[PDB]
Amino acid sequence: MHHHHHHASKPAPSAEHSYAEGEGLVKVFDNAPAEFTIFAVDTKGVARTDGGDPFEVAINGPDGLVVDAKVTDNNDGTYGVVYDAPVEGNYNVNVTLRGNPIKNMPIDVKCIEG
Repeated sequence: MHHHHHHASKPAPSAEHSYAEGEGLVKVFDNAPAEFTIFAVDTKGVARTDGGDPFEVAINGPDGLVVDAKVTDNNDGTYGVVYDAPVEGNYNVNVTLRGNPIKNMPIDVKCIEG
């Protein structure tokens, strides 16, 4: 298994070295919850070799719709995220890594009340 906890220390994810992808960064709905994936590297260019780094996918919708998209480790150097949209409108997404910011953010994603 490539992703494994060998030892009691961990390298850190980085701004050049974490990037995310899928349906939950294109289109999101009411009764269809949406999903996408965090693709993390510390620095060593190969995927992250062990899990449970801390992340945040904190998002604003129109006015009062302050949301965070829930993160779960896949155990392979990636993370599934999920979130859902009450509204015809737009979500505004910011990701963060041990509560420290990164490149290419915030970004935007169409919400529809399906």
